[PDB]
This record gives sequence, structure tokens and C-alpha cells, in this order.
Amino acid sequence: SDRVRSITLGNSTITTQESANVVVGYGVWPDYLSDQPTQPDVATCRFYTLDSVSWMKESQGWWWKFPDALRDMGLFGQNMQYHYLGRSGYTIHVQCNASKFHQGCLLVVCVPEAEMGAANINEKINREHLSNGEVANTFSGTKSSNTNDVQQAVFNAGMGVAVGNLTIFPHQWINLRTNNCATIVMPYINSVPMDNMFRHYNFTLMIIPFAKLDYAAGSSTYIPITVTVAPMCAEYNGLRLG
Amino acid sequence: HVRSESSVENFLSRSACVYIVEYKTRDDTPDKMYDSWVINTRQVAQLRRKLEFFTYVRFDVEVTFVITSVQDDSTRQNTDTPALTHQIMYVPPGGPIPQAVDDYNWQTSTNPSVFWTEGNAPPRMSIPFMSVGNAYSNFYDGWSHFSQTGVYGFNTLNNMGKLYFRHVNDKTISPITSKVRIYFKPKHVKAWVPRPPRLCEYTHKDNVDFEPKGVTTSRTQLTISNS
Amino acid sequence: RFDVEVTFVITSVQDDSTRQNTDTPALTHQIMYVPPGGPIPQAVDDYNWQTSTNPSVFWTEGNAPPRMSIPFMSVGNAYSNFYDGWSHFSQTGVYGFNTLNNMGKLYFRHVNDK
Amino acid sequence: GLPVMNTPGSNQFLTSDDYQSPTAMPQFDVTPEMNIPGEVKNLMEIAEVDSVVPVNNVNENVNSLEAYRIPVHSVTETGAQVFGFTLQPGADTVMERTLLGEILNYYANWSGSIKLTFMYCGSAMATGKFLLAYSPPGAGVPKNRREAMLGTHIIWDIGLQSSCVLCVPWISQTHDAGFITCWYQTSIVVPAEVQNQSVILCFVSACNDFSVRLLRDSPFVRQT
Amino acid sequence: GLPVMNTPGSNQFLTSDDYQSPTAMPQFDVTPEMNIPGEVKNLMEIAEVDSVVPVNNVN
Amino acid sequence: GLPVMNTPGSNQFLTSDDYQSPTAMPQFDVTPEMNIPGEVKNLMEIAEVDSVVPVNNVNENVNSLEAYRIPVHSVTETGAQVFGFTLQPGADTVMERTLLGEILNYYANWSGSIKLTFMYCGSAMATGKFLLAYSPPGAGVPKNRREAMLGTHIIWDIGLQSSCVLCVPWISQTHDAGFITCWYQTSIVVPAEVQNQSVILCFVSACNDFSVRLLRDSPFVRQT
Repeated sequence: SDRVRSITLGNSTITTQESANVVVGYGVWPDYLSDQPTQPDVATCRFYTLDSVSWMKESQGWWWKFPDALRDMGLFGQNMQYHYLGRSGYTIHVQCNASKFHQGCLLVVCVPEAEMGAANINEKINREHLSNGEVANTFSGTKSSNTNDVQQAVFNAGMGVAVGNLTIFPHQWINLRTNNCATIVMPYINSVPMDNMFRHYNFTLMIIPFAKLDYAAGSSTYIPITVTVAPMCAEYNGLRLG
Repeated sequence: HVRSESSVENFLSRSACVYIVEYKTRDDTPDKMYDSWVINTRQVAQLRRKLEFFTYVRFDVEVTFVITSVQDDSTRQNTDTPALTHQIMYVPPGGPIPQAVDDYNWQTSTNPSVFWTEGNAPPRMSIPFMSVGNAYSNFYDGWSHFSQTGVYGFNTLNNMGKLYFRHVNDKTISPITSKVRIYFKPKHVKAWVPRPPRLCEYTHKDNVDFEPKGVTTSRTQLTISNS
Repeated sequence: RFDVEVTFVITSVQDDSTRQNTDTPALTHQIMYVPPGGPIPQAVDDYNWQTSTNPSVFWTEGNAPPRMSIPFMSVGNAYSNFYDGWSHFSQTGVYGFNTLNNMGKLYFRHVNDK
Repeated sequence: GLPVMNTPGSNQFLTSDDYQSPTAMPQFDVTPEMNIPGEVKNLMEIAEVDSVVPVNNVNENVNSLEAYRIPVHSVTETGAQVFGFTLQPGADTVMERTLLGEILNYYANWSGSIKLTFMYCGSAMATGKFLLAYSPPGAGVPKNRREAMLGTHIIWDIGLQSSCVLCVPWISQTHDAGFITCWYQTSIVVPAEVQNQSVILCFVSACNDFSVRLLRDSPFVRQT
Repeated sequence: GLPVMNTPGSNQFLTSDDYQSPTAMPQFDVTPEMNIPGEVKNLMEIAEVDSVVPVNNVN
Repeated sequence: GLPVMNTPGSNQFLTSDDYQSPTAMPQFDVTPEMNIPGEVKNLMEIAEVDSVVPVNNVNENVNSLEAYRIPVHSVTETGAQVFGFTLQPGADTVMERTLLGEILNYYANWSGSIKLTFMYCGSAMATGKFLLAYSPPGAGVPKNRREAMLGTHIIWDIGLQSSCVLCVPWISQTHDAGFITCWYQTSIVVPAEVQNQSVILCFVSACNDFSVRLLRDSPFVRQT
């Protein structure tokens, strides 16, 4: 339609339009770490495509934890299980295809060190309510109260801040009036150079509809949101003697 | 048009009383003759918010101790006590811990102390950046050791140390309690990856947990009119 | 249009009671400065004695008297001794006020316990 | 030895000291600084970020996500008003808890400019016109489309510009500051099988000429 | 450190001091001086102005 | 005289002073320094010395000289385990009271490398093979010769090398750290009139890249 360019990484291929407004995270590209490094050069650098999600009128939002969402995704999860220390940067394509008779809007951020607040105050959160790997955890619109669960409410985003003030992090706005897709590139952000990839969550993808999905009395009641993530410049510790 | 007071150091490098330490010089309960403080940045709510503008921080520390003494009432207020000496011992991350006023760990070598006599200028000692990693974390999305065991959001790595306080002199004949005030001034501040301020109030000093507050103050209408 | 240099001369005398025979340790005073646009304490145990952007001075009994400089802190270019007008919304508000030339205020408490 | 006279101001702890100090831990190796991305050397980098404004803070809508959505639809009149708020970044309850209001509540004096941004989140088939009037300080709020038209206004066509940016000139609290009203010009014309109800969202950030002069405690943190 | 002897006159507040002082408000931007007409740099500019004398001060 | 103002921090005894001091005994002749051999200008010269490790600290063997001797003999199986210890120089009870553990208990932070050395003290006629596996931190302890074989291992032949040196890479306590296990590969083949029971002894020292950051009191001296 509009000079579609076809990116091929590994043995996977995805299609992208010519404009491609790419947001680099903090102006910094993911590079290698300039006691030895061992990198899996490209056998883990391919597009990993999650399931499409369900955006009705009343859908309040979704979040994914990295890299906990790719623990069942082939050689990246293999290198999570065999090695002990890890380091990677990411590239996130978020497409949301809809007709011109639909209306809505979405914030797509990436939040480093998003420490979640529990529903009951002085209790403990299970891991199944923080992260899930596959199909995401959904926000709520009201004050939720479940046993050992994150406080799910959109207007505080589980962190205690105003949800309108989440535009300080690397974001785009998917407006179905004009935009169709958002693309965020995220470097490695931690205080240590390599941390364990099962205990520490690096960041959190968040997709929140500010203007809700809204349409006619005869159109499709339901549009999907396709999430595609691809690591860049990953490496681990490696086992030798020397 | 200056923007020299919106600097990170002109915003965070200011002194603030963070904790009050009460201890006596003559008791029967052997733990009210001393007190301690585990050094963090999560007790003054003002400074906790001003450091939770940023995720990673990196600063030196300058502590000034304001030490005052008032004698407890008894039969024997008529006394001539000589001037008191206080000890302020610093325990680095990985140091021993005293368990009484007469414990041996007040006498150990690699725990730096300060001895101050009543009447002088208040003491002062600088504390450098003493983390293993490159910066402290205000926020930590993970477990410390062996996930789903251990507390969520702990970060073992950013401990700074702790202090201990006792009167160096022997037990006097009248009870005299001493309260010290701790002025914690961070220095040479560098901050990274900013983030929005907190909207909700605080409930504990060891987690981010909260009750959901509103977004703002509600109006009566949406369109404005005249006075 | 001037800078300000304030020196505080602090003296203490005990009130008479049954218990003049006591050994009180040396007193610490707090002198907190509230700039134009700052919070205001309402007790000795109020939280606004602990806030960050209210600069304080802690002085122990016996030393030289304290001193702190206060710069020119008006929005306009000079203070007015005289002001022929109303502050806000003339014929409401006091005649000859000039909101603009406030310099701040001080607060005093003993840092120690009762 | 050398003759030395003690001046007044000796042996006091002024809280804003700048003197040297002895180190508790000499002979210690500080771990070197690593390049971490996203370094802040100025708080007025943070307030140059656009953020959503809760303009629809009518009561009981604040505890939701509806607090940001400004309702606009088809109106049988034509000179009505869509929204409006007093232009006070930090005193007003509208941009009170906005990130710019949060940087600006830590100071007693501030001055500079301000950007507004208005984004229409309706369908791609709708079209219409608004009238974004700016009442300067001292001037009252207009009650008509026509009274707002003779002032400073801008006509923002939906059908060819989904975002209008309105850099408001000089505003201060110690260097009634103004009003921003939104009037209908035409109704929102819609084809068949396209929904009528739509949404506007606001954004605000400062410009590069923004200064502050005197730090204080924030009026929002209350001690336990 | 350096050997330093305290001379008499120490730790007093003489009222006509001229010493330095620490600032309560550093990191503060003072608004610049504007040209206001009629500047006085000397009180003996003021007394060089003629003024009416009340010579007829009979009761 | 000269006008002098006293700053705060005056007339205190900070314990880590660095100021000058008057001498009690001036006009005294200090006897000159003689060249005494063996000068230490760095404590990390001392910890670069190999020392025997008490790996066989099974109970009641500690109060003897048997605590160092690691028993190895002829085994009717072939994939059994000879020894094993957690790789923590200072926290583990194995190299706790080792000289390197003693330099490393005086510090709260330490990092660097570590050498192991394994010497076979049997006869000159015996021969056999071992499998010195290194489980990296995070990885568990293997339960098989085969599971240890797919990891990082080294096959050390008795009959042509009486000492194998194993420089373990990066280890730290604040810059589960690893395991060192020893598996049989073959039995120890022995001729007639040569005894079957034999001994391995360990040695450990640091490398030249070893740093420490913060001194403290040692956890082993207890006051009377």
C-alpha cells in the first residue's frame, strides 16, 4: 500500500510500512558489553510473536514482564535455563489492525523496574500474578481485592502513580484515527551489568486504552493487538576453564 | 532564566533530620543504654519521594550528629558529673554487631568510631559510596535470593551500613538520658532513568504497597463561567 | 534593594520550681526559615519542622551565636516602602499592601525532648 | 604557634554547611561509574515531557480512567462550550497532579511558558471545527462563541489536523493567569455506521525558558 | 592538622562585624537589577535641595 | 591579630584523624632502619601463597592430621565421587581457616580469582584418571559422572601428571558461587606388592587480580 518493507531476521519474516516511527529508549542503542562474555550470535535473534489480545469496549489494559515472557520461546529460554547470568536488549513491534470505522487510542510504554503494589497491603504476591509468560495479566477498572494478587486498577497502574504521568517512559500513541503500529527499541537498564534472568524483571510492557474502543451497531465488536518482540545483542557468561 | 536550582544536586544535596536516637547512662534493662540505626533513605517521607523521582542514584554521605543530654529526675539532682563522652561507631556492610553496652564489638578495629566530649562543635564523618554495584536502586522488580523464597523487592546489594551509640563513661549515679539527631546530607548526586512522583500515601518503609487514591481534586462542572 | 544578614543571640533562664537541682545536658535550638511560598508549622511536633525545602540551623548552648544570610528574594526588582494601590481586585483587599515584597518568616523550637 | 583569633559564628552547625569533612572510610576502593542510559542533570528536562491532563475531573469520574476523556458529540446548537479550565499550572485542580504541576509544587517562585496539545481520538470519517479561545489575565471568561471570537482564538479543523499545539505566552506565579475555553463552531458531521460520541485528550509541558528560584517542601506529602 | 592558636576576641558577636557568612538560600536565582530613575548614592544629594522654611512659627 | 572564624566540627576527636601532633620526645635519636629480609608492603602478597586445605573435615577427623588427607583407592564401581566442596573462600567451612580465608575474613567486600592445586601422594607405580568438574554458580551439583562430563571438566591422568592446577574464573562476595567435584573415571591400577590406599592433598591461593574494599573486625576473635 505505502511502500511496505519486509524485515527478515533468522528464519522469520514480518511486514512493516515505510514511515516506521521508531522510538529509541533513552537515545542509546543496544550494544555489547565493552569473567568472560559469550554471545549467542543469531540463533536467538528472531521475531517471537505472542498471542493477539482481546480489546472490547470494556478492556482496561494488559502488561507483560520481560524477559519472563520469553521463557518458553525456544533457544532464548534454553539459554535462560543453561546459563547463569544474562544480558540483552529488545525491539518491540506492536501492531493493532482495524478499519476506518473504529475509534480509540492506546499508550504503549516500557517501564524499567516497575515494582508492583499488592492488593492487600502487608501481604505477599505470588509469581503467577506478577508475570505469566504467555497471555497477559489484565488491569481492572476498580479497586480489586484478591488473595495474594497485584492491586489491579488502571488509574494507579499498580505502582501508585498517576496513569496520565506514564509518558515520561519511552512511549508511543497508537491512535486508530491515524496510526496503526508502534515500535519501541529498549536498551539494557540495570545497576549491575549482568543479573540473573529468572529473579529480576528488567522492565514491563504496558498497553492502556485512554480513548476506548467504540464503533457502530454492525461492525466487528473486537479488534486484535499483535505483539512482536525480538532480542538484540544478547550474551551470557559461558562455561570454560582457560 | 537561570535553571541552576533545578539541578539534581541543588534538589537532593540538603540536610535533613532522619532519626532520633534515645539512650541513657544508668538503667537496669541492659538495652536502654544504647540504640542503633540501619542506614537507608526511607524514613523521611519527603526525602523518600525526592529520591523516588529517579530509579538509580549514586551519592556520598555526610552525617552530622546533634547530641543533647537532659538528666532524669531523682532524689539526687545535686551532683557534679564530669563531661560525658559519646561513642558513634559505624558498622560497614559485613561487620560485627554489638549486643550490649559492654560487648566486645565496641572495641573491634574495623568499625570506625568517633569520640565526642560535651560542649564542642557537633561531630561529622563522611561515608562514601559503599555498594558493590554501580548505583543504589530505589526500585527493584524482583527477588533477592531464590525467587518465590525471600521478600519481593529487597535488593540485598544496596545496604549502606548501620550506626551504634553508647556513653563511653562508666555508669553514673544519676540517670541521664541522651538523644541524638542525625543530619543526613547526600553529596555528589548522579541520577538516572526518571519516573513520575508518587500519588498515593505510604503504608510501610520496605515495600511500594498502597491503597488506591484518586487522580486529582474533583470539580463541580466541566465548563467554566464568570465570577 | 538589599541582602540580609541575621544574627541570633540566644539566652536561656530556668523557671523556678521544686526541682532546680537537676543536670540537664546542653540544649539544641532550631531556627527554620520559611521562604515565600513555604509550609507553616502548627505545633512543636508538626511535620513541617522536618520538611526539606525549609533551611534550618541547629545550635548547641555555649558556642558563638548563629548567622545566616538571606538574599534578595522578591519577584520584582526592588522592595516598596510605599505602595499607592490595592493588592488584588481593587476595592477588595487592603489599601497599600504589595503582596510582592514578602521576605519570609522564621520559626523557633527546642530540638530536644520535653 | 601562629596567632589566631576566633570570629563569631564559630562552633555552630549551620545546616547549609559547605566545609570539608573527614572520611569514616579511607583506604576504600569505590566501584567505578558505569554508563547507565538516561542521565538527568537538570529537573527541567523532566518537565519538558508531555503528559495527559485530567480535564474531565467532574466528581466521581476522578476515580476512573474517564477523568482524562473529554466528551464531544453532535450538538443541536452551535455556539456551546466543550471544556474550559483556569490556566494555573500548580494552583488549579486540573493540572495539579500533572508532572509539570509536580515539578512546580516544589518551588515558591516559577516563571516561563507553557505548551498545550489537543488530540482528537474519534474516527477517521468525522469532521468538524472547534474554537480554542485564550482569555488573557485580567480579561474575563467569554459567555458566547462570538465574544470568544473577537479575542485570541484558533479554528482547529478535525478533518485535516488531528492535533493542534497551542504554546501559551508569558505565565507566572511571582516571576488569575488566564483561561482556555473550547467552543463549538460546527457540529461533528458523521457518515452512516460510524459512532457519534468521541473524545479529546490534553497534553501539557513547559518550554525551554522556564525558571524557578526558591525550593520548599511540597504541599502533598503529609507525615504519618 | 595545622597548628592554630586562638587569640582573644574569639566567639563574640561584635555588632559591627564585617566577616563572611553562609547563605541560607544558595542555588537561588536573584532577579536582575532594572534601571529605575532617581538613584541615590549619597545622602548629601538630598540636602542639596531647597525647601521652604517655617520662619513665621509664632504660636 | 588575624581574624579567624571557627567552623563546626571544632574541638572534636574524630577517630580517623589525619592531623599533625606534637612529639613527646623531641631531641631524640631514632635508631636507623636496617635491611631485614622479607618485607611486606601489601597484604595481598601473603594470600598469593599456596596452603593445604582441610577438605576431609568429616567429624572427629578435624582434631588430627587426617583432616587434610583425601582418601582414594580402588573402587568396584567407576562413576562414584571422591570429594566435593562448595566454592566459597571464607564462608565455607572447608577453606574457612585457610590463610586465604583469613585474609578474606577481614573484609566485607572482596573479588578476584582463585587457584586450586591437586597433588596425588600415592606410589610411583599407580595410575588412573579423575574428572575434576566445575559447576558454575546457579547450576546445581551433578549426581553422575555423565552429568558432570557434559559440564566444564578436566581429565587428570595420575600416571603422567602428579599435580593439576585449576585456576577458577570470576568469583566474588559483593564485588552460591560454584562447586568443585571429583569423580572417578577409571579405577587406580596397581601392580603387585604396592599398597592400594592413597591420598590427594589440595592447595589454594589467589591470583594477581584480587581486591578488597572495606575493612572490619574478624568473626573469629572473641573477647574474654
